[PDB]
Amino acid sequence: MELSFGARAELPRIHPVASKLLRLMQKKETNLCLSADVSLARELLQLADALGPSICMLKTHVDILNDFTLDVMKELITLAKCHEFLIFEDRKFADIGNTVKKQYEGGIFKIASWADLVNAHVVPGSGVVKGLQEVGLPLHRGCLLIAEMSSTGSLATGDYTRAAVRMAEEHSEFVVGFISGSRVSMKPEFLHLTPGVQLEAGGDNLGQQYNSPQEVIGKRGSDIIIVGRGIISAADRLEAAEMYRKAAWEAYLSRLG
Amino acid sequence: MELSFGARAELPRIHPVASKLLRLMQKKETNLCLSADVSLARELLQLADALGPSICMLKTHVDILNDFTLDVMKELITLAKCHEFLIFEDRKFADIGNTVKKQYEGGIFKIASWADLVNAHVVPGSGVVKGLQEVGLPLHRGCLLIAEMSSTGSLATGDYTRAAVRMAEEHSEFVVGFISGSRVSMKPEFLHLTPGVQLEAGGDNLGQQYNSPQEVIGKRGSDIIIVGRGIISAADRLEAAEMYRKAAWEAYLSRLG
Ligand SMILES: Cc1cn([C@@H]2O[C@H](COP(=O)(O)O)[C@@H](O)[C@H]2O)c(=O)[nH]c1=O
Ligand SMILES: Cc1cn([C@@H]2O[C@H](COP(=O)(O)O)[C@@H](O)[C@H]2O)c(=O)[nH]c1=O
Repeated sequence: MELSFGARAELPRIHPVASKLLRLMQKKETNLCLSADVSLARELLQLADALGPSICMLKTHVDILNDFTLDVMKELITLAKCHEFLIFEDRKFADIGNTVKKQYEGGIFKIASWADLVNAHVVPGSGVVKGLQEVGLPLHRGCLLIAEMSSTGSLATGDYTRAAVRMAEEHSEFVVGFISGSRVSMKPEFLHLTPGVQLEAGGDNLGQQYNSPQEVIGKRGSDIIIVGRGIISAADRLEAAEMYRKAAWEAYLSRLG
Repeated sequence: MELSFGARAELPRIHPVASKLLRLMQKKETNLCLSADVSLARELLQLADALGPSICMLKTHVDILNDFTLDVMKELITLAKCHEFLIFEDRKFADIGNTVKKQYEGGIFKIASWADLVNAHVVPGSGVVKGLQEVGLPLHRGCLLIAEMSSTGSLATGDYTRAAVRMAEEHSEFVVGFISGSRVSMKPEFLHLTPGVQLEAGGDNLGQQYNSPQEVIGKRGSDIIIVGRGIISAADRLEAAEMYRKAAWEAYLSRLG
């Protein structure tokens, strides 16, 4: 029983953040997350504004913005609200709960104040999620757990991936899904977001491996494609994003019937 | 069979950063790394100045500083040079090489400009090291790989730990050791730093587990203890740091003979 994004948004155990995401994916016909790996706030905001209508999510690495300020993130929130997409900071929290709680709430980035979604590696055990969730629950935030990775030599396989799935299931009041290369949970309440995506076959020179939208959404059963250089390196980033959106969207439609 | 810190600093394959660290550990009779998990730059610099004589290393989480600026790291360097300790930013790089390279050099933190040491998780595969190396080698830096973690439910065990050791030994131009709970490499050129250390048994309420300096250095074979709250929460932080220094140092001496 493969359900549309809109119906999954109505599932009994759905987290509010995931429901909001799934509703806008259905409304806008996009399951594309732009990975805005840029070093200038001006470029980040110009990309968010021009590509907002094409994306369900904008993934940030605020630690590579040379001119980060909280005012930049306020402007980004305004665009996310205007164009209707979630903001996902790819922070990869990956330490004991006492530390990650401080990294999520505090410091100069104050990630919890502007990020709808964050992610975490599961290697430290569930305390990483327990620490994050203390901050995220009053703020109605959600978290994605990295169950699989797209890079060569990834150790996020086998029992490690199963441990991520179990951890997500155990913390479903905060964890809304996974970073993975394929469907890893059979529960339709969880989102699957897949990086390592490009239209053409290949990789990079530092261990990144790419698969196509049709492969990851259609055959591997993921929900959302995360695309950075496949868009950001094009001259016309809008046309590139539209190519990726149509690819991922039609791949999703094909598995409904 | 076991070599003093001073003799390890002279080994043919020793990395310069490890050598520099080992030499100052011997000179100052300290194998204590202070974990300065604080929210204010003022507190970071006051602790570095007051406790610098007692430590071989100061471990930072710059992303928890509410008022981070590069001028704070310039002042920290001056203290590190004066008191002779290394600066270890506990960044936990943990993604594909192309991303971590930018995170290490760029953004607001400019970590490579001031951190003698950083660490990385090995879950992405060796690309995480290859990316960091492109920034750290020109800047004469070292990196620690997280082979084991101190937290309940850690997945950094078994084959994962072995994969970390192999990764380190194959990138010895840049990787100088590990975050681990024990000796994980038999090569004396590599340093073992162990967090989760307190004098008394216990843990915290978010999955941290503690072992004593004598257990970690003496029976488990590690080189350096990383201590945060055990010192920072003490009324007399200098006396606490001295207690941890003497404990770890004597356990190291005992192991030698
Ligand atoms: C957890 C995870 C994250 N990213 C992130 O996804 C984006 C992929 O970008 P690109 O499409 O340019 O390779 C980058 O921001 C990267 O750090 C991956 O590529 N793979 C992963 O397994
Ligand atoms: C990789 C790793 C890091 N830290 C860090 O070591 C310090 C431990 O501090 P405390 O002594 O306050 O528990 C913290 O900064 C924490 O994030 C651990 O505790 N355990 C780990 O496995």
